[PDB]
Amino acid sequence: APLPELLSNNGKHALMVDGAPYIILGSQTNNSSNYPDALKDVWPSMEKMGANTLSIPVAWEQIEPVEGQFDFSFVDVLLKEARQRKVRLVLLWFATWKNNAPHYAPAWVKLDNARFPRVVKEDGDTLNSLSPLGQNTLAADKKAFVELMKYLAKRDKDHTVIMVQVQNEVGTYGAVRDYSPMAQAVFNAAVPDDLIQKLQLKPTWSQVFGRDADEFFHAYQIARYCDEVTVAGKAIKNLPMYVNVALRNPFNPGLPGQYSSGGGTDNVLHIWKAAAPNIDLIAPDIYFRDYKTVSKVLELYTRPDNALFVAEIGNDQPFARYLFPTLGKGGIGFSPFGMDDTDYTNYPLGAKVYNDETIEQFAQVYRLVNPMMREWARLSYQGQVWGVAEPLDSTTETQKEQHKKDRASALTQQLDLGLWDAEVTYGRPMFWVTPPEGNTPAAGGALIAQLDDNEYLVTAYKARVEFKPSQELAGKKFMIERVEEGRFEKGKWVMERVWNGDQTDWGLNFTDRPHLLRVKMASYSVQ
Ligand code: NA
Ligand code: NA
Ligand code: NA
Ligand code: NA
Repeated sequence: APLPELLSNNGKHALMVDGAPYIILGSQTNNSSNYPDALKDVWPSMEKMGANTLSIPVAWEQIEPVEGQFDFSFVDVLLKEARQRKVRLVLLWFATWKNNAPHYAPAWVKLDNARFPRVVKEDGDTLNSLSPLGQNTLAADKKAFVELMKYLAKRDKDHTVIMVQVQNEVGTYGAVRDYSPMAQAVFNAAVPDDLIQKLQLKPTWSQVFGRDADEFFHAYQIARYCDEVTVAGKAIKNLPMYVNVALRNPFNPGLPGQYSSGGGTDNVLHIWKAAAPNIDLIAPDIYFRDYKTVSKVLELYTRPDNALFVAEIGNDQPFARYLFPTLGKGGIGFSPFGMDDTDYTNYPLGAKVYNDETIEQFAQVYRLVNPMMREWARLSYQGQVWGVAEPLDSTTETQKEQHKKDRASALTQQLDLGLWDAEVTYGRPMFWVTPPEGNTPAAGGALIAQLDDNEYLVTAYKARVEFKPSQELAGKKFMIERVEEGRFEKGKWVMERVWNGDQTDWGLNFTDRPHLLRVKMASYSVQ
């Protein structure tokens, strides 16, 4: 079986699994589900959700509980149970950093500050955050990560595990960097030539970066640390490896230290890409509920040099519709956090209550992509795709003729598909033209892939999709030529029925149920 690999070409990206583009329709467990006895509280949710990939931690403390004494009993059970359910895995290496801290490091690491030193603040006080300049800390992490990859090289020949996250939400809360003596000698020294050359900057940290020197130095040493662990593992088994970011608010971030300083935040991606060339991608962990902020994050993390992977998102209802713009940007995956029944909710980040209705909000949007996952993945890499979500958030208690026209206008989205445009509208009947009022709660979205100049693959959810010509036609009229509902079977299109009459007179109207359409448009002469 070919190794999984992240391909980047012509500003576009694909996660190759078993030799073809793949989309992670994921779920991540809660943080304490990384034990054989927890797995029975994970699989039922994964099945109800229709997820094709599970993200789950493997902690340094569990595989190396005493220095040099490795224990992979958890990984064995996990691999076997995942294979029985025919799902893939993303392993999350919880090690030097998990949410800025060494809590998942073994006791012999996290209780031995002199061997494995912490960030020191400017006032001499210590924070519970391991210094990225700790050379012993890097050697020890790297050694254990190598043993994990050696386990997968020997025990996972078919690559049940398709990708590994190196650390979890690196960085530091409460300070901008390490101000220890060890760190201060590096800060006061010259910025490395390799970084000065990659950013095309004149050649110390204070000298070249001014007001940003402290935050860029921490981002740099953390990125170098993560890059060395990653090379060490990839030398054993060259799987896709990525880092997940504790995001700063892209519109009003506040100061580094109030957000996790040093992580792959939107102001330091240029440092991260220069310092960590062996890390495949930098992934946003999204817990902003509001459409404008999430849209800004997807825009910031979708780059020619950065495949979009929504490595975590909140598991509350409003988050499910962000799958559509994720995929529309060419994203490789989407992974709601806390999808297990281990009696924990991360509300107010996620759902207040975890039940079947919490799962069902993601299951309903996964049901649109699962039936075409391989076809969609190839179209997003090789061609043109689009995706949108309902752009107004649910009406707040605070907020509850003119405001109705304003909302109808905001709930109307235009997409340029070449010779044709689509107009996507939310929260209206399946007949006539009464203007959009939005879904309660906000939930709708749409996917479109171009098959040919006049032919699109369309699936949507609680929305109307209407096509029209992109450019003024000259003495010509236009019509839908044919709408077919169907499915892909062994890579071939199988028609179930033709949508026509009422089903195409008022756009293409979608409810909560899955329907995959092929839409062929035509301009025709009336001369
Ligand atoms: Na893609
Ligand atoms: Na056009
Ligand atoms: Na146009
Ligand atoms: Na169908």
